[PDB]
Amino acid sequence: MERLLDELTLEGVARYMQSERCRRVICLVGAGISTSAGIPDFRSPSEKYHLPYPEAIFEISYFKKHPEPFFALAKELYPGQFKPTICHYFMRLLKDKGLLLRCYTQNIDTLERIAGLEQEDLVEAHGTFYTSHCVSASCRHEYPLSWMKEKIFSEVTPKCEDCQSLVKPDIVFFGESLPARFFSCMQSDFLKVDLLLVMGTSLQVQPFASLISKAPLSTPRLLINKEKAGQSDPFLGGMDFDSKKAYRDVAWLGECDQGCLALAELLGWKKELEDLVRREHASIDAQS
Ligand SMILES: CC(=O)N[C@@H](CCCCNC(=O)C[C@@H](C)Sc1ccc(Cl)c(Cl)c1)C(=O)N[C@H](C(N)=O)[C@@H](C)O
Ligand SMILES: [Zn+2]
Repeated sequence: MERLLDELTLEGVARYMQSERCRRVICLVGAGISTSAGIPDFRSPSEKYHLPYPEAIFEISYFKKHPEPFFALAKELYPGQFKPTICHYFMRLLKDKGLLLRCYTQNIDTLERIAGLEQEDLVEAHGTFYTSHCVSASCRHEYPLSWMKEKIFSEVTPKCEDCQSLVKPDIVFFGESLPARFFSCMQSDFLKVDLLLVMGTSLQVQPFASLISKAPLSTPRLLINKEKAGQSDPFLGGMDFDSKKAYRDVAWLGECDQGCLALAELLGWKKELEDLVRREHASIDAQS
């Protein structure tokens, strides 16, 4: 066939990546790339906040009237350390190797930035804790994560120093639209992509999940995930890993860290990746 992968395996993807045909990689990532960092999947299975209903703690209208439950939940689930995973540093290596067009992330945990992806490299489709803003439209003072953490830990509701309005993390609450950046980057990036690397997402949250259908028909798509995902739903109506018509989609099933290690090893990057992770982890462990 005219297909770009010589075989539908991780080995086939690595050979394609190091061929002249593969210049621009888009990563699509979800909570599975951060579970080994101790960040919980807010959407996965596994009280004192006295909400009118459970979903209120993540809705924008409620947050603006009663922000204390959200910031109480924030301190409770606040991670004791922000250490990106092997997967995050694999994407930094892609950037270093000149291969990363964009990382679209479902995650709000900031680990992509800590691992060295820059604003231009990222589409934080669901927002982020990395910056926060005064909610007053005429003010919009920006506050960094260090300022917000101090307010959350001292259990003081964060208020703007300029105008005393509430300060909200730049997360997309329910009732808010996705950032315009998501749609503007999608319209351009998918004209240019040679490889989709889908890591740690089961492609269940829309419109993010629809990004896989924006790839050109020839673009190979590798899923690294604990479970197979992204296939067409036999009910509702996609990834085709297993039919006789399959030609470009590959599933590597396991922990995201181990899949990225396996791919890096095939690429000849295992020592580079180990050295990067050990150095960055050491630096984070040594923060004083
Ligand atoms: C306008 C629109 O499209 N919004 C989408 C959802 C977009 C944001 C989803 N953010 C996440 O996943 C991030 C996770 C960490 S959870 C989270 C959520 C809020 C907060 Cl505040 C916090 Cl801290 C954590 C939407 O509602 N999609 C629906 C769906 N079920 O796919 C349906 C309409 O298609
Ligand atoms: Zn303000």
